[PDB]
Amino acid sequence: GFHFQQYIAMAGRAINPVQWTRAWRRMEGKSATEVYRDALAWTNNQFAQISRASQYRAWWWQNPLGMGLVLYGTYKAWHMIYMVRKQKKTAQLVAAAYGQGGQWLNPVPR
Amino acid sequence: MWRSSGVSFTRYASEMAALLRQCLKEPYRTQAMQRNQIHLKETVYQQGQVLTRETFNDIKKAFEA
Amino acid sequence: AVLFDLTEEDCYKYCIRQRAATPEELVELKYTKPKNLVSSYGLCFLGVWFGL
Amino acid sequence: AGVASLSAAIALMSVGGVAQGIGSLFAALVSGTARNPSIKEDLFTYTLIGMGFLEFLGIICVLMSAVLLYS
Amino acid sequence: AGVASLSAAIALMSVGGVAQGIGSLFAALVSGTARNPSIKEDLFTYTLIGMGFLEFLGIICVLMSAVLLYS
Amino acid sequence: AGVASLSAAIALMSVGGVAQGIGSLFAALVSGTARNPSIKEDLFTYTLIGMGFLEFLGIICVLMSAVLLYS
Amino acid sequence: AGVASLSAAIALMSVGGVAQGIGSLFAALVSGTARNPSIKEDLFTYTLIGMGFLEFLGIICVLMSAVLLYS
Amino acid sequence: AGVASLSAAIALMSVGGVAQGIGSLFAALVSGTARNPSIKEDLFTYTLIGMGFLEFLGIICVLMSAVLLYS
Amino acid sequence: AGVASLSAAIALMSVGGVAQGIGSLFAALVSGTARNPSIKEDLFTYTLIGMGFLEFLGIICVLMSAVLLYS
Amino acid sequence: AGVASLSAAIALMSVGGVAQGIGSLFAALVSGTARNPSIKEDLFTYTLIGMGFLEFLGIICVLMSAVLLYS
Amino acid sequence: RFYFMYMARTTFQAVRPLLAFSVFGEVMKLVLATMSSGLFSFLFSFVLAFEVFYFFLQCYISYTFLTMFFTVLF
Repeated sequence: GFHFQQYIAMAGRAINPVQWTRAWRRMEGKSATEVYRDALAWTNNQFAQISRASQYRAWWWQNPLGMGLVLYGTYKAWHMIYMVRKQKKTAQLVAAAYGQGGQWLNPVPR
Repeated sequence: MWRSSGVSFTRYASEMAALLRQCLKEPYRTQAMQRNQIHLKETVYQQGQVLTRETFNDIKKAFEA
Repeated sequence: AVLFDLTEEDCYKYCIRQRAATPEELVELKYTKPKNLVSSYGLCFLGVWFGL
Repeated sequence: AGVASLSAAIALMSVGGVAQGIGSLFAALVSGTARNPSIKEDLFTYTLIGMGFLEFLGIICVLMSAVLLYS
Repeated sequence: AGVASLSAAIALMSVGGVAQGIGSLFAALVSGTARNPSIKEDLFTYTLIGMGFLEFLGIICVLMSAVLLYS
Repeated sequence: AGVASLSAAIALMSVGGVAQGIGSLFAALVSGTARNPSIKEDLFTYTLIGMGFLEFLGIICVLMSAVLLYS
Repeated sequence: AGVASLSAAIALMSVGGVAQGIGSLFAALVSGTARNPSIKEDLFTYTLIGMGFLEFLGIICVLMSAVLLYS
Repeated sequence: AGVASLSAAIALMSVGGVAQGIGSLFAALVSGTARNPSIKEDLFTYTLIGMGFLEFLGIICVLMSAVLLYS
Repeated sequence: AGVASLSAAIALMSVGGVAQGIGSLFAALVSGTARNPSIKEDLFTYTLIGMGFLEFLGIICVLMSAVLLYS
Repeated sequence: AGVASLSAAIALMSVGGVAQGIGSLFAALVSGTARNPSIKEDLFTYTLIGMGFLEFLGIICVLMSAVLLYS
Repeated sequence: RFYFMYMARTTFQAVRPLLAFSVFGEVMKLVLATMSSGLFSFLFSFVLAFEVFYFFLQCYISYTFLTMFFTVLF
């Protein structure tokens, strides 16, 4: 992993409506195949930078587990940001619709 | 702009009159840039003992140096 | 390029390849200020706000 | 449809003064730019600092207006 | 009985100050352009910023007038 | 219900402020043209630009007055 | 009823805001004429344009001062 | 609890009256920076002091508004 | 006595003229510090004298307000 | 029995003009001092005289208010 | 009366940062308690940063007024 700050900055630029107009203008004379190939090349460039530079270079976050810890932390951040938020929303929905624990209730006795 | 930029009104006026002369018509522009060439030789002193001597043929370098 | 009568482009590429051959040595770039700090702050606030 | 509406409307009388202040601010910015453009980035800065009060004050009044509309 | 109309008309009255501010702003623009005609884009930009703020305040007061009228 | 007249009349007070702004703007023109009578055009442009917004403000004030009148 | 007369007396309050606009415009005319008489008849024309608005913005309200008087 | 809201709305006028004065102060700061860019400090101190004074008046009136709204 | 609560607000409305005055004063102070800086020690002194008046007046505008809120 | 308090507040709602006048006084004092320090003793000599009227007016603006609070 | 004026000014300049830190903080806290979605929170982060800058401005102002009010010639 690397360039997390740059990834945040990319998302920040993407959410800017001015950058939406810039991309609209840049999209003149352009194909979906070209866009997909560009994105794939960018991702390959990232992973190739990793594959090459891990052989000789160590980041400030280097640790006895290497990139496993960075990838675990990425996963956990994604989890806590998205999935637990969704769980909160689903909990309030179920609690308003059936009550707490309504999805694990037993079938109605016959 | 000049008391802020550390520039004199005479310097500003001269450097703008230069442009106005550059915006002339060739028959009169010839006589204008003729009558407004430059040739000076500054000689700096400090209790005798000349510190430096320098020539000047341009208005901008004459005001700069 | 001037010593071997080659093109400065080719000599530049050769030099770059030979420096990449020894990439443990860091290279010196023009300093540029950071970018998108405000947007990054906003996204990181959103992150902590949903994640914690 | 009673006194709350009247109070929340009377609260809005300050927006005229706030708008006059903002106009004075940006008129001074324009004059300073036309005089000495070479300090634009300074004047704009100070203008923003001024807005950091004036705009905020207006927002205050608007909020208190709603507070008098739903007191 | 018609108190909402009174409240709306009382809230609308900030348009006077808004228009005074706009007039002062565009007067500064016109004067600065008569002085420095080579500098118009920056002055126009700052005038647009000020007009945006002032029109924001005006639309705020108009929206609150409509709210108090048709609550 | 004559009471609904009152609100409309109150709304008409804003027009005075609008007139003030218009006056100031045209004064800024009549001065600028004397300070720099060579152009006389780029100032009229900004004058008309501002008068657009001021006339819009006056028109919406009149419309709100008529609305609160009839309703 | 007689209450409408109050509405009329409120509708005549925009007058005396129009007067400041006329005063500012004609004062700018006077100053620009004293500075540069050479262009007198232009500034007069510009004032005739400004009064092309103000002379309406006054009498409009005066008409409202009648319409919300008799109705 | 109807008179308190109207009291607060009437007390809110000084906010708009105070925004004017802050506008003039920062306009003077801008003009001073335009006339003498060599002196940025020693103008912002006085500007901030005057802002503090007018802010104190604003805090006074807002405090009394909040007081009268519940007392 | 709700009108007491109104009276206090009215006694605070004068702040709209007060703060304006103070602003104008400090504006002039800044202009002086932008024109003849080497005599700040004079101008600030005079400004303080002015505040020694204006402050006092504002204090009255508070005090009487509170008195009309209690008595 | 709050009508006396209302009258006192209304009579007290004119100190803003005195304050604006005093601000203009001291602003002109500071301006003319930065323009010509050597003549300060006269600008002050007249300034105090102006205060000798303005403060007196303000004193009335208090006194009658107090009277209207009791009588 | 001058002593009362001076003490009023002094206490105001002393509590100015406390006000900027406490009551606008409470307002921000209300908004945080009420907001749920992500768009409003993204927009409110910038308001919070502005409040930070406003607090530091008020602190500078208080420093200025206190060095003005506690300077003695003799």
